Amino acid sequence: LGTLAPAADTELFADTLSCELRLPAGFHVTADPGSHATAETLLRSLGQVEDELPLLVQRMDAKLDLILALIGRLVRQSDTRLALGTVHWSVRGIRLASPHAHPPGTTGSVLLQPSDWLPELLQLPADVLASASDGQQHWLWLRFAPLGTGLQDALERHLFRLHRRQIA
Amino acid sequence: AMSTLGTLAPAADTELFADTLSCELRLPAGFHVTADPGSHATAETLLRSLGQVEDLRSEDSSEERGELPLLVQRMDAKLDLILALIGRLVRQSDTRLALGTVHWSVRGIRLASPHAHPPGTTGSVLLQPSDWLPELLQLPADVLASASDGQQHWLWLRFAPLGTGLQDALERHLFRLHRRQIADA
Amino acid sequence: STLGTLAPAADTELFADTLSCELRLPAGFHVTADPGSHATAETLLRSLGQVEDLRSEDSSEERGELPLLVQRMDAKLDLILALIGRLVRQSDTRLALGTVHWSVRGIRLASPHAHPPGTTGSVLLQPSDWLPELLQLPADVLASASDGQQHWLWLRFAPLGTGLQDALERHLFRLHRRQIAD
Amino acid sequence: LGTLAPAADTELFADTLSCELRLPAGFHVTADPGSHATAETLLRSLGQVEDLRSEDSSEERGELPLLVQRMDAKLDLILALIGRLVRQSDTRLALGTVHWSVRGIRLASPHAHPPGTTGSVLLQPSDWLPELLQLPADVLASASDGQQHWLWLRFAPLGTGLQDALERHLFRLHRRQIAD
Repeated sequence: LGTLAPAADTELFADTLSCELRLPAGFHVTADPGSHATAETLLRSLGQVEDELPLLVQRMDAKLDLILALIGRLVRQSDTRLALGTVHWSVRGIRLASPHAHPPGTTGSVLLQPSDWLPELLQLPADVLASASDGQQHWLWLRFAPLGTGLQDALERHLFRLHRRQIA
Repeated sequence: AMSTLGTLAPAADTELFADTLSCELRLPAGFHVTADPGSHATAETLLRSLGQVEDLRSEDSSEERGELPLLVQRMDAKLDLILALIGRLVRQSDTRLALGTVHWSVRGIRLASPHAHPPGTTGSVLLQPSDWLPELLQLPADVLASASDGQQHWLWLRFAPLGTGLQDALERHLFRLHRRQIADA
Repeated sequence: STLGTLAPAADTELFADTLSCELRLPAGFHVTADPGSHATAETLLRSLGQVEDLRSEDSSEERGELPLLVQRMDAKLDLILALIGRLVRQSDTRLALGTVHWSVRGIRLASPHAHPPGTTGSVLLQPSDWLPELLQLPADVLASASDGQQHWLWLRFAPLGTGLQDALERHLFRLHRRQIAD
Repeated sequence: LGTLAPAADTELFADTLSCELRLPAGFHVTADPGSHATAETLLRSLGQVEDLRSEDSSEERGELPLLVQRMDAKLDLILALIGRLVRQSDTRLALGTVHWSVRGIRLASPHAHPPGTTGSVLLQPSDWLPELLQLPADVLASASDGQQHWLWLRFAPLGTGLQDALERHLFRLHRRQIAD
């Protein structure tokens, strides 16, 4: 129950906020990863819309909400959709389940939906630390490649906020 | 006013429409058993946003060149354009609901349905609130009554609790539609 | 253009004593009971005019305001608008591009089939070439004639209302101005 | 690679910033493309959102009203989402090395074309944005080396604004390149 790859499990979660939650997520092999700016922007933006001025600005915001809602729905109604499941996520890496096992050292990108109303996916380049199967299937232990100052700060804030939300 | 359809399900019609603003109108409406409404906040946001943008204007095209610079008017124009284009995109792929006469209140709705459904059936009422915006309002609901009048199967649906925010937005929406229907009369 | 001699009465009703522009653009008439929306038409026209604006001689960087954040927001809007435009152009049924005669009162355009005077429907046309947004205006056929090659229709827009009418008049005037260049 | 068309390489890259990079690009033989305005809007807008990337991280964190900051966030979300939608059904352009100047571009085409062929150079300027830059161009040289067919496209006059935008874009491209 996690101790089927204790070495990685410790590297990814020891002494750091590690959340256990259900969300669409998966590992995709590729030499073509994503961008840090993009992931940072996505994270901070989700957070900034946490919860006025001249009427024109108030109605501009109403228009924005309508646009986001429409576009949000169009994507969610045609996208492939990632495998929904229980994952263990920290600023260092993620413990999720994938269709097939992978050799440790396999490069790629972890794809996850940080929010469920918004179908925008978070793409984080990562490598496999371990690939042990038993939850009937193959579980992956992915280690994110260095995030950089900004993205890492965003991710910790995201996880911290996500945790308190859950702790209530 | 005074549609005898209520005589098909007296107790249901009373539950949904007695002592509350109940509007009889025509608009794209439907009911589906296999739900997927989303959140109360999405429905609430749609209704409120829709209200802020609709109901004509203050009969003036100015108001912007004053109090506001010009870079912002440009931005507002672009939003109007994007919104219209996104609405155009949607009409391209989405299956539209069929037009029908319905009786709508904050509690539920009475509408015609292709197939009958026994009371107790759970699902979602689908409605296109606007007209210029191809967006659907989905509201989880239960079938209170099901009856026929001879050519159409009628359903009386009671909405699942809407929550403070959405309820408020719907009440405002209904109140608005009402004065407007009476207005252009 | 001598197309007017095919229906003098209709041509006079639509273009006499008012600004009338002869130009090429996608435009069509479709028999329908779609009441369209004055507000939608007015919004499209005024918004279009706002973005078709400036970038004239004070182009490049017409700086006057201050906030840098708002400038970035405006850049984002330009990018969004451009992409959304492309998407719509993917699976949308394009209109027929032909020469037309347009005034605040109605329009003369080519049509697949002729129609009896009094036939009501909607005139559809693409105001700007760089954006796939269409303007819809309820109209009735005044005249219907052929030049031996095509069916020409003279459509009279139903009352536009004060706001839409003003927007359309502004639209046609700028259009006329723009084209009297060189 | 380049001697294949001495005169064409001198006309397009002599005494002017020329960058060597890899990105989706292609030449499409079309009757008439156009719109410098659309091309300039794209480059100028890209640049502004490109600088929004780190470097002081912000001209002023709080600054304007909080409602504004949040509307800006929604914009980021909308752009991302629409970008994702565009990718669901668009056609990617082959990645390739190209030499690009404000005057023209040299790229690898799946076929050759005679000098005078006209159309549009198609480029995807930013990896994060699925938007293509289209610039009317003519072919002034087509030659083949080992395998690939190489084309020398000479942009049709860009006009004051577009030219400025492209020169700025290329300079930023260059500067960022030196930052390896």
